[PDB]
Amino acid sequence: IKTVDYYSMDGVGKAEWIADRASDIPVVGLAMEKATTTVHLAGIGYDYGLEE
Amino acid sequence: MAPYNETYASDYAFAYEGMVSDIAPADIISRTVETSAGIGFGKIVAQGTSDRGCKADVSAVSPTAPPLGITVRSQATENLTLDKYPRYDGAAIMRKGVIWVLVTDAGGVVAGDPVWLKKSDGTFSNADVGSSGGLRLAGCRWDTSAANGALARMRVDFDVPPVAGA
Repeated sequence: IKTVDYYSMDGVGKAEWIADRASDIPVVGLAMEKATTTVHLAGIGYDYGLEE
Repeated sequence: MAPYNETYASDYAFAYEGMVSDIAPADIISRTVETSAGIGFGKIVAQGTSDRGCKADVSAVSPTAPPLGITVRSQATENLTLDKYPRYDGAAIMRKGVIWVLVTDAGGVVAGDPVWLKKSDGTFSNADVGSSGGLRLAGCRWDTSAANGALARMRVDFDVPPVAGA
């Protein structure tokens, strides 16, 4: 495989003082996010001669 | 069975101090009253210091600091102040509809007139006072012919910047 990625989320809002038939009423909202890492390759091995 | 203040009127009156007249649009805005005493119903208000408050003192409004709007008649207001919004209360400011207000002019007003605010007291009139003490609410107009000290309905739009008049 080549990368490993993965997911999160958060929300945001605010409440307020309102009265007496007004249209002012506050609202909330949401979001999400993704993040990444990588994966690499390495190695070791041996050798010898015919008379070793 | 209270018959005091009986005047045997010919027919019904027109409206009260700050009542609105139905129409589809209206910006009604919730603010918090900042003055120590209350604020009357059909009155102009300025921008408070609490980032959502309002004051009844409009003696320092300018084109750079325009007035905020006009309060409306709520009819559910704590019954300790007769017809006012008490301190620390939702104010219900209006800035788009048509509202009944009180006339303060010698000769009265007619259908289509400019609306001039007297910064000293905060009263509406037809023409400028003449000593750098009046503003013109640029987007505003009357809708009724009325005499001095009577109720007239006016159409209001507070997004248009005011005009200073010396």
